[PDB]
Amino acid sequence: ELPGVTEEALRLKEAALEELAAQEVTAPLVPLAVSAFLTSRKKAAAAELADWMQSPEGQASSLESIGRSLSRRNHGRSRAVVLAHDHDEAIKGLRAVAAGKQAPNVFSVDGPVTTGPVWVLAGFGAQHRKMGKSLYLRNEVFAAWIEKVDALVQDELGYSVLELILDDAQDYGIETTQVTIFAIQIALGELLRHHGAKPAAVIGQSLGEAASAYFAGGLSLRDATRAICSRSHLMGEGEAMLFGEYIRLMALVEYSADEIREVFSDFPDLEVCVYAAPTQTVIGGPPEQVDAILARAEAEGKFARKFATKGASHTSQMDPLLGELTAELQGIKPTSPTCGIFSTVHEGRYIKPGGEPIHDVEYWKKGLRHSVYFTHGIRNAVDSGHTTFLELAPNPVALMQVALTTADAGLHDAQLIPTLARKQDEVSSMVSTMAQLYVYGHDLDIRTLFSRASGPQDYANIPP
Amino acid sequence: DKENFWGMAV
Ligand SMILES: *C(=O)CCCCCCCCCCCCCCC
Repeated sequence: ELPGVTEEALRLKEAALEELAAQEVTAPLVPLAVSAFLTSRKKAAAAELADWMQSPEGQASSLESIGRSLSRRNHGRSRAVVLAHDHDEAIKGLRAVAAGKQAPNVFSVDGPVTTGPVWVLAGFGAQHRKMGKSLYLRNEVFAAWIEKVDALVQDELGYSVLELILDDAQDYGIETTQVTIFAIQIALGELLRHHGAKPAAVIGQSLGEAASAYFAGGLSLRDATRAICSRSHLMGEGEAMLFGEYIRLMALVEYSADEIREVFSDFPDLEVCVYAAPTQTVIGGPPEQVDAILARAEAEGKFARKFATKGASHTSQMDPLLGELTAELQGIKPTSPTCGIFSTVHEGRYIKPGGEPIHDVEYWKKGLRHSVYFTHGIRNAVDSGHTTFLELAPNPVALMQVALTTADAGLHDAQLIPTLARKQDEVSSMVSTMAQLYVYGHDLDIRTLFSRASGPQDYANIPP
Repeated sequence: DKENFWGMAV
């Protein structure tokens, strides 16, 4: 069996709840689904619902009850959702649906998207101090999955990730950034699955690869936790011992793989960490050469930025860790994927549902050591009909890279769906995420966005 | 890119 929740986590939980229970209540974000076989019929339903919502009877009915009723309707070809906090938002929203006009809190589409979603598991550079905390405190399903990863990581590494999440005083490091994002990635995916969602395919990026292997059915939750724990601690301990001449930095710079081929001939020890976008690459190596490429970008008008690490993931530097990584991962049982995988480790190539297991000890070693072919994997997805990309992350930084690839590939209207972001209400964010998934017609039981009704007052007399 | 209060890459 597994360690329980630590007494300290409980202590921090009690105090967090104390704090939460004392903030001014913010009105919840409610999704309003409006659906029909034809778009014209959808637009008239929209207009009807709006009219009724303007009437005293409609004005007396809670947004939540309107939503629950709307959610129980039959959901057809042409869909819309209005995301609202209050009646006025709601009406303004529904008018736009009716008028075929655009709005930030509105999504409206003529029919389903024809291919399933790609779940993007990245993480690199997305951490922030409070990530996952608010959703942990407010969502029992999410909480449950966090606590399961917390239990398994306590077992693996001897500390509590949940403590970090709950404690505003702690920030994240090389090691704890990785396992905590991972917990959050696992819990988000399973929250989503709880509401009916499923990935058609996954794509990993750097530290996200362990989560993607779990959601692809490539490894058990325990074995995926091993992969992330083995690597993050080795990496943190290695990077902590680095000073002066051994230090290797990481930076994002606005050069393509092709520009980098030429540019690198001035910088013999630079390596490519992540091909992020067609025009963006994360490079790594000696500070003086990293500093030099940065200043050459600056002088050419190109963007660049350093990552906070004394160590360069995805290079030859990582060679001393591989011995121990190998040994720590003995026993992991790679399994046949239950969904498609764009493997950024394996150069962006696609592995089929039912295919051969890829997630063996050497995959983890290859992934840590070598370049991450993210953009190539994304292009491969797009070229095969995928248009929905949903990022499971505390902050949707990879999705922005995804966007650059889709556009470059000519897909100017992809479905780019974030989850959590810093400075956005986390409960709201997930409602929004599941509403988007509904609209585009991917798997998602919208009824589950509402608690089972306790009485007639939990429904609304919306027009037929 | 500014991903806004509703999950939209603006
Ligand atoms: C994707 O793997 C990287 C995400 C993790 C963020 C922190 C950066 C990792 C760099 C660690 C390398 C140091 C090891 C040095 C061994 C001698």
